[PDB]
Amino acid sequence: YDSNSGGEREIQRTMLELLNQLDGFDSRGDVKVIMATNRIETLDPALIRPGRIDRKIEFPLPDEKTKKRIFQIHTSRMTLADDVTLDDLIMAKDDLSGADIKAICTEAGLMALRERRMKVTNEDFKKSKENVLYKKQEGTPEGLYL
Amino acid sequence: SRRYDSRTTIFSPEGRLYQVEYAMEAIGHAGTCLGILANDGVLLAAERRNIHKLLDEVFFSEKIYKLNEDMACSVAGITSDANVLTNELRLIAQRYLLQYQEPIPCEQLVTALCDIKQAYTQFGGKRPFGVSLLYIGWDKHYGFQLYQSDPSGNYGGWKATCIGNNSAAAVSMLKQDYKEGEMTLKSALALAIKVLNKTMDVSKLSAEKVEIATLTRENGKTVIRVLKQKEVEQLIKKHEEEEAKAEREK
Amino acid sequence: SYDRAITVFSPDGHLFQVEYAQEAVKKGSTAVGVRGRDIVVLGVEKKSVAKLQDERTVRKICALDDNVCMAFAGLTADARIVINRARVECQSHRLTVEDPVTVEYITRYIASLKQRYTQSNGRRPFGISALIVGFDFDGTPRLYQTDPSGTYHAWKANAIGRGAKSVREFLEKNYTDEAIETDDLTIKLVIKALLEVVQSGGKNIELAVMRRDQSLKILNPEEIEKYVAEIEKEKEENE
Amino acid sequence: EVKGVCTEAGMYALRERRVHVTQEDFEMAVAKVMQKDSEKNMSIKKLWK
Amino acid sequence: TGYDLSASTFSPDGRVFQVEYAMKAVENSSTAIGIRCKDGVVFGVEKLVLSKLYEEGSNKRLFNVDRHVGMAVAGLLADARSLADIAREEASNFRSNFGYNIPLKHLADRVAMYVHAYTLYSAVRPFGCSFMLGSYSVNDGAQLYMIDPSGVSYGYWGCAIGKARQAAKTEIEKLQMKEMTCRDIVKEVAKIIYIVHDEVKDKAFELELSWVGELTNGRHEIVPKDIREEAEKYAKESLK
Amino acid sequence: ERGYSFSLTTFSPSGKLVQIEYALAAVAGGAPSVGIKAANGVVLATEKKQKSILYDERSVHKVEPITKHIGLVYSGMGPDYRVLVHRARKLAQQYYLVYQEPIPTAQLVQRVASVMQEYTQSGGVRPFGVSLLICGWNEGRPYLFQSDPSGAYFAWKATAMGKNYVNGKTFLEKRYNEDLELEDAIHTAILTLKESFEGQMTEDNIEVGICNEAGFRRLTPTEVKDYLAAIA
Amino acid sequence: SSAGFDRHITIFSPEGRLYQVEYAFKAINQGGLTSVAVRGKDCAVIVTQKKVPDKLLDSSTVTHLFKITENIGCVMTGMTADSRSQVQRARYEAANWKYKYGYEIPVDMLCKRIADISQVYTQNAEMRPLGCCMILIGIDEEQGPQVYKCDPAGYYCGFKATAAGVKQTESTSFLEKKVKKKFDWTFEQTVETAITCLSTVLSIDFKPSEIEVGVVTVENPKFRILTEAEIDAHLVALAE
Amino acid sequence: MDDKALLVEVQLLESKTYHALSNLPKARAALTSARTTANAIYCPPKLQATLD
Repeated sequence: YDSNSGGEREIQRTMLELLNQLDGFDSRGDVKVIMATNRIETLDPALIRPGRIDRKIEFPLPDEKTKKRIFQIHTSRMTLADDVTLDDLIMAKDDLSGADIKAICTEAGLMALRERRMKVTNEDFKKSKENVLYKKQEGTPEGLYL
Repeated sequence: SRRYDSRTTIFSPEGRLYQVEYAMEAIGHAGTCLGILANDGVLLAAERRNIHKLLDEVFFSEKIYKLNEDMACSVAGITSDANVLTNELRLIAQRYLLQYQEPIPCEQLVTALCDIKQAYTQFGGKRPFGVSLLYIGWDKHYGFQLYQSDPSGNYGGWKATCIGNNSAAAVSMLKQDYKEGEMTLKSALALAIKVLNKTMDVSKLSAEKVEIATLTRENGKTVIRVLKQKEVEQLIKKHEEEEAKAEREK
Repeated sequence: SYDRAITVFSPDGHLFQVEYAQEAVKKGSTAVGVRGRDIVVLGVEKKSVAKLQDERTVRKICALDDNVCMAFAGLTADARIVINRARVECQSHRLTVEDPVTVEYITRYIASLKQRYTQSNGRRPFGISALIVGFDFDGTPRLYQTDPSGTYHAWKANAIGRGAKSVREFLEKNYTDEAIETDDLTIKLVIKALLEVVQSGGKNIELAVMRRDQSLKILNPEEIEKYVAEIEKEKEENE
Repeated sequence: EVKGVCTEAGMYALRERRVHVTQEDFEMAVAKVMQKDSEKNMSIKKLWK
Repeated sequence: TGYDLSASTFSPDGRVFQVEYAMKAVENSSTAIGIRCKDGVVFGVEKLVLSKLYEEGSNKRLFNVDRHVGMAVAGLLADARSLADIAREEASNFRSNFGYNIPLKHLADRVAMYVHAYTLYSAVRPFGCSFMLGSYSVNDGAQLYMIDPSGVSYGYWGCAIGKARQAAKTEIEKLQMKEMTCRDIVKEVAKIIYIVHDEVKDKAFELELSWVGELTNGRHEIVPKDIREEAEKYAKESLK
Repeated sequence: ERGYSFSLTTFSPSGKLVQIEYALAAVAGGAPSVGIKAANGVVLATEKKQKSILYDERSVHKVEPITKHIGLVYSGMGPDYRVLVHRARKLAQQYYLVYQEPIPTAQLVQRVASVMQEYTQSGGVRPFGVSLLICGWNEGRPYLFQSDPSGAYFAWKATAMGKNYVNGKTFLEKRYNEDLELEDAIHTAILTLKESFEGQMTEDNIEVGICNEAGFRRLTPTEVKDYLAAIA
Repeated sequence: SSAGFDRHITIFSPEGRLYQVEYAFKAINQGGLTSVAVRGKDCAVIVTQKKVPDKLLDSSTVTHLFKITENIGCVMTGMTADSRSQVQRARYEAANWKYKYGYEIPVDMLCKRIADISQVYTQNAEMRPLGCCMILIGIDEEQGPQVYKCDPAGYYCGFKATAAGVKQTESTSFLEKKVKKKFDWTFEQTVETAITCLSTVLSIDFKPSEIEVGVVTVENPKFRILTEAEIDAHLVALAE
Repeated sequence: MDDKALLVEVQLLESKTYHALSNLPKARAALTSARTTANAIYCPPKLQATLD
């Protein structure tokens, strides 16, 4: 978009010169550029068209396979006691990311420090699983599709 | 002419249903039913949604409908829609007895209804039903059974299911607390009084806001018991006493 | 009395309702099935059992007659109408012709049921996809499939449900006649395929076979653990 | 809304020039504040049981 | 707009535009008049010829419903042939049940109900026709009727259907009605068709006249047209 | 018609039915009415006005009998009321032809509400805009029920409908007790109808029907003129 | 406001109203006519003017005063095509009362049968609600005269003196001032007020050629349409 | 308990007897409570001129 005011033109010229020096075609010396946003439909179309970028990699959804590593990765650098059961936490909840897993492990660490202990018991993980994960659980067609 | 049609038949462009989803996401509001069994007997705890001081209760069976000599149901949804199905489901069980001189088994009563509920979703553009109801009963093949019904026409066998969306915390309690072949008619009843105490927002569980129907197999009679008033009250006094006794360790 | 066309054409030359119906098959539990020369096998995944509830009513493999076996995906209410429609026809075929029903005859009954059901007026098309398995006379084990449009084929290994193309890829690099030689090798192969899709913690797999002589038998959950253990043992020899 | 009931029960006792308050004063006070568009009617909430 | 699609909906001020639309469809059609003298009814239709476009005597709008009943349709011609089948069929069942001839007061009523029935539903549309009913009987005299697409039907002495509606009945009322033989009226009709519609848009036009009354013994038929041809010879005497 | 038969009432995305809630809005803006059940009979009291001095009161009747012991009033709209009256008249006859016995009051309301619900699900039509008050003294105990455009029945001790019904609801909540007589019930029924009335309360502005155990009885304006002396 | 299609078909509004039916109440006023009904102590007068725009139009096929049965007459306002459809229904169901029941239909019971039919047209959404009014008169045994009014919504009630058409709020306001002063009402007292109300509201002071009077009497229960001469006789008699 | 009309009577009778016993504010308040009760009264046919 081109307006008459002087608040938007400082973006467009910087964008236009970027597409110019990306495709300067004088001597680039094989410089690899990786660009990433969340959404794609509200972007600049001439950066999409070939001659510019020919790799459009999508990063789809999850599963209960990739989670168990991230549980183990986030529960590695802590005083993980020998009384904790993470497998019950894995099977029960069925939609969470690693940023959810991180928020579980931190709340588990906080609950252990409220009761003036060093190690963390399973109960701090159970409450952290029930506390933190209740912020977005909304919308499912259960028992309709086998 | 054709521009007034609401098109309840077409799939979503998402590739799923669109109108039946509205009724199933409606059905969790305003109504709380449950039922339990692990041994000889099965119960149905209900919840009086509005108890105003100017009503009569001349019927002594408000939500529970004794649809047969061996079965009953607990409906939660549109009240007017309930009278349509329960008049129909009662007549399904009776033409079976005319044909076979034998009491209707409980599964093929449920599949008889759910095929009626499905067919009014596909063809006609008719409004689907807004009813999810439960089933108790006894037969000669398995015995004491529970069933869940959906507005889609989908059903299932259960042991501690419910209906209302306020009872999502109750099913978590039932996964936390349930036994395998240890129902008495004290154990399951005190457990059901424990559930509606926490899940419903009624303070101290007024005995006129709940309703309990049980079913036992007496000799050959399959007595459907509907308990009236004071046994509920002394049950609550029993439950509050067991709460007051157990909190002494705190 | 309902006169309203529901399924019409599109300007590019496609339909709308059939492509919307096959999404419901895509949002369903996976069920695979292979065959052999003497015995067949089919299983299903994504049980997701509440583990405190009844499960004799959650069965999603049934039989039309003493030869023909079922395995569907999609939604469940529309499957029940198709099954009770098909049990009547294979029983009425036995009334006129004194044979057992051939497995090819009943798949033409289901597919012709579903095609005239997308053709007519006022009628939402079905949302299932069946796997029809049965060994005919002269001992000819075979399996067919359906489609919500009403087409049908003959495969050697099918997969449907949520994530069949991964399973179809896993069966694609599995083109061995030796796996269809030993009976228990074929069954662990299905368990190898189903564990490749679902998380499969030994309680989410329901397989069932048919030895072309007897009605179908659901295997015992000890045998599911017995087959998964020898699958783990044979896979542990990768070194 | 607890404050509003306390103010309305106070205002009812003001116009009577009285330093006392009844149970009925609060009953008309809550009924003043409980003025919503989801009207009671007994039929909005019982048809959906 | 928004309210003018069906015949079932009303306007926000309370009229029906689909009837209003079909009324001006008849208005964009050629002129047809009808007048009764003291012992009969004379029909007159201006009929357009484009260059050749047919024979001499195709698609006449002087239909003949009963043995003593005439038509003077104007508007959409295909729907006019439908009403002629309906009005024919109505008079026959009167003959079958009863067994004297149909009175003209009923045949106006029985047809206009069928016109009115197509102005209610969203299934069907209103007819785009309007027409004249002319009869004669020695017990009842002559009567002349007039149906619109809405269904409002009653009696006239002289009416006119088409583009020249107000312009033609300006000079019909200049004449007399009781002091006229219909044979005098025949040449009086032909001047009015010749007066109106100057040939600026359409060069060629025909003139079909039909005539029921005392002299034709109640039987309705066309005038002897090629015979004696006194209308057009008298009509073109008005050059100044 | 053609064969359309499509229901013009479907579920909201919230999960409620829209037209029935709008039909309840027409009932709430209707003429006020009251009904009281008082341990020996039930009293129906409506509130009938006339926009002019030119109308006639011996013509349109609000309290309408059904069998010989079952009365019926309404609070919603007028022409839709007379439809389901004639429907209920015939509906009580198939009971009496078959069973040779006067229909119980609970048995009508199961049948009338079944007419009214099934009417809303079917296509091409709108729901009714009428709520009812049905009463009767069958088998000793009297009865008082209330229906609605949704098709749901209730069993009141004393309710009110029409305009300002919540004001009449709180009034009966303090006025009604465990038990009264029939005449005391008439005196409090005129009292609660005089809450939201206008200044002229003559024998023509109200219209009252009772149910004895002796039977249904509609009150003539002579007694209502005589009973309104020192009313409320 | 407007939700769904509440401006188009007969469904409800969010305000608890509907709109098609109250459009039909002012679908009468496109007729451009006003009719007055007055009931006396032993009579019942119907008075209605007529507008004759064309000299080429009869003075016989125009008047809205119709005869349902030999003891029941009526008058129609609103549009004309919907009016005569309403009258044939009333003629048809009056005769079925004779064939089924044996005795003559009361004038009160007929208005129930009409208002039930108008209810259904309001009720089912795929058809038009017929905007036209209805006023009946007649003499009942042991009840005297009656005057009723059916409406396109579907309700009726008895009256003492009530007009309809275009001008009511001036016509009913005058009739209230006439009735509440408690005068006598014999025959010519009743006829003169039915003229002077329509005279003062319309403010015409006309010639006896437009209005028609359809009185019924206790001594002569036959529905009777008055002659133009005796209409002139009453008009000069009340004139001082 | 229940009543509305007789309450209008006793408020007027007190606002006289405070004015009889020379009370300006309280009789003014008892009159004002008498007015706002009388506003919802459907019929002051005679009590109106008494209240006025």
